[PDB]
Amino acid sequence: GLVLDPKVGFYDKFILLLDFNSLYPSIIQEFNICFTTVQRVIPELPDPSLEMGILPREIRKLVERRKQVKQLMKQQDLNPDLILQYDIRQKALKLTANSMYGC
Amino acid sequence: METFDPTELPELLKLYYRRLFPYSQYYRWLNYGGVIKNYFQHREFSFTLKDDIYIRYQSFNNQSDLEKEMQKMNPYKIDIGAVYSHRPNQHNTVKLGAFQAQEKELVFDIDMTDYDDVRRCCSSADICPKCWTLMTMAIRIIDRALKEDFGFKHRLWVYSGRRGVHCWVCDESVRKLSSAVRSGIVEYLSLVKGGQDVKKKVHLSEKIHPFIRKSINIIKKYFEEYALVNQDILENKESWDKILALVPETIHDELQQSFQKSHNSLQRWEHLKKVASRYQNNIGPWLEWEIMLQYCFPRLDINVSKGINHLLKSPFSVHPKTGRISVPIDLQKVDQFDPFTVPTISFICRELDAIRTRDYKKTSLAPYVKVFEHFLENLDKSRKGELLK
Amino acid sequence: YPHCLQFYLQPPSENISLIEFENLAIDRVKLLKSVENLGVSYVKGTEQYQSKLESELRKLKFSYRENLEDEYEPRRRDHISHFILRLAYCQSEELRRWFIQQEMDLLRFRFSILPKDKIQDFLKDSQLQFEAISDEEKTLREQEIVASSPSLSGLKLGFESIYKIPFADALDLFRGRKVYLEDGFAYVPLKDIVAIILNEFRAKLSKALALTARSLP
Amino acid sequence: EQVFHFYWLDAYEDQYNQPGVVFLFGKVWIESAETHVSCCVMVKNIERTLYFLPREMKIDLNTGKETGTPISMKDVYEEFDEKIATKYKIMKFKSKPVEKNYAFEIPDVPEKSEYLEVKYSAEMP
Ligand SMILES: [Zn+2]
Repeated sequence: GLVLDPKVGFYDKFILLLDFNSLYPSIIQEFNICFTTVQRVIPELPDPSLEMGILPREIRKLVERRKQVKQLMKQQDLNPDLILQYDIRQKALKLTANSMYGC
Repeated sequence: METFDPTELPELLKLYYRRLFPYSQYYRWLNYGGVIKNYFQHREFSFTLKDDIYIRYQSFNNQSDLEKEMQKMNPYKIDIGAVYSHRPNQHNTVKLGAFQAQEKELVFDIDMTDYDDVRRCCSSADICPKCWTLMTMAIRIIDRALKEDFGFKHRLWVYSGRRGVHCWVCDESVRKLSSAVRSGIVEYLSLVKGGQDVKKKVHLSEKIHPFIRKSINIIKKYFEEYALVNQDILENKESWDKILALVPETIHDELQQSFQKSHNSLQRWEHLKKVASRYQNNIGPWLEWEIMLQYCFPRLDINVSKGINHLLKSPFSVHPKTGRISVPIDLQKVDQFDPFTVPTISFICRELDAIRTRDYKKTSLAPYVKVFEHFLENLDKSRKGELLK
Repeated sequence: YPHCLQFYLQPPSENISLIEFENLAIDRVKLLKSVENLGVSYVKGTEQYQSKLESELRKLKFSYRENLEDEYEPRRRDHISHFILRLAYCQSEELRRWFIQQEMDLLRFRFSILPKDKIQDFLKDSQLQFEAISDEEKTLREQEIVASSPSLSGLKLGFESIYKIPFADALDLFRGRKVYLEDGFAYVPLKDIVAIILNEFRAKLSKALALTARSLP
Repeated sequence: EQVFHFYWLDAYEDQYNQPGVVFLFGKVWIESAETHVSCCVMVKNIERTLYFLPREMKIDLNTGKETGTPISMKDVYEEFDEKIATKYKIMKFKSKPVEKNYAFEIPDVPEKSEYLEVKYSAEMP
């Protein structure tokens, strides 16, 4: 957990605020961190030649489901209540992906 | 000889590995006296079976395990791999990433398939006595260098069977050599920079490395026998256009006029030497040695030697197409090696059917088994000298 | 200028005061910044470069008088300051590259100062085992050495020392056919020798910084 | 024979009182009342399933050294049947061989091994 020293003071111009989209799940997906790949007994990350583990595959499927929902959300002439269900499904996938690291 | 029948392989194979394969010497060589813990239990063998099914990760506890596993099965092809941290037969037991290769003999595989643009007597899939001298071209070029420039003491030359030979370097400091050093070694020993079908593949500067000079001197000794008399690379216009393509264009007319009036390759070669010497004196590029280097120097494969875990043909194996045995070559008598003399598996099995297990002596395999035994005795002497002293 | 040419391993176990700690850190930072400034404004082969670098070394008390074996003051200064700044510059990758680049320039300058006599002793004593060849063997294989050598002009195999090394350690040279090999030994002059030393120093320093970055929290 | 549908929402189990039982609470569409009504379904015979990991070679637990006899699955079966089942008062079970993976934080476990799967009723200790 790295915290950058905040610049205390008052700012006159605009302040643009940017946030990471699921930093830890993206790290897990990128570097293939899993139970079946990391050699443990700070462990060294696996080489890129290895395949996807169970946990990265689960996160990939979680984002695939979000892709499916988002594409189905873009569909026109849909039931007005089904847009709400698509929104709730998107949110649920968001929190599931974000909390994947918490385990 | 007698024509080898591929359909008879399943029957004769079992007899060959049952009563003729030198199991004792094989186990001795691959165990190295058991100085280290599991140099044989961790060693990987690969077997090509019937139906072309490929099994890669095999391992045996001892010689009896090897005999039992490799006699009830009779593999069609045998290959030797590297030595891993964990037993190859239990590679899925460990975590994914802890199964890696560390030690393997240095393998120099040289083949006639790389002589497509030079050889003019056979096809890319055939050999003859008039071209097998090319193989000897490498034998005194590579084996010398490894012995002289690098100091590799224990080197075994093995007849692959069809279109080339292999070299096993089994020194203790060589087996634990990294892949980058292997790539550097093969790059240093390789001179013909074969590009995308480029006419010029060799280039020499004013300074000639002593390795190049000594290789040229060795090539010079056998150049007249093979590449100038037996091969006749300078006998026709279609033969000599490839030759002059390496020469600069300003000498093409003079060379073609000199070759026009001649009747044999000897005088053509000698006045080509004179003209190239005159051109060098006036201008060097070492034109006379460049054609030697392109036409006789062996071409090595970087991938096979660089790979610390590559699988290469085992000695004393059998070629499915022709049935020749992967016999060791006698380094003392290099130019007297005869591919047509090497016995066939059908031939050796036929002798056995016409007859403490020492049946290999009664067959023609003994002259090569004794060379293998000499190899292992040299290994034992080296181990004793390094350890007990 | 003294035997301060050292590969920076074996971190010190001494204890010191706070003031000495901060003065050493500041002095080493100033020296490294001066090295960068000299390298940018000048080149690595002029008398001005060497003169200014050695003036900076003398002013910051990094090469001076001797004492009783243990407490050689400039040696202690250099060792402790280097291992202090490893912590400061191990954090970020850009800082790591800066620290590695500046630390090798100092090593190159120190190696250039030494005469052709002490470098042999330094090489022999440095890691575990290094050796050279005598005049008889140097003259016996002179022609082969000059023929195998790079585009270095002439046949003048001068008084510069020639060192025999295992061929593997000279990989970056023998893969391109630029050295002479005999029984697995490569004969190499001073230039390629110092190139090899710089390469090994870079590798070890990068590995040490990467390891240190883990135990920073 | 007979089958009906129900939309389960909650579940409950009582190991201390009624081991090997589960109660699924949900809603069933009944035609008589023209609406979904509450319902519960009990499922019994939840068989405890255990996986025994065979050793590479038989050892003497009193001393802690190898005995020279490689361990097969039959040895594990006999050990469980004679020395383990009787000690812990188990009367009936089912035993099979199953290949299983394991990539977790228990030291000295292969990542793929032939375990012995034994299933016995929940009432037993
Ligand atoms: Zn031929």
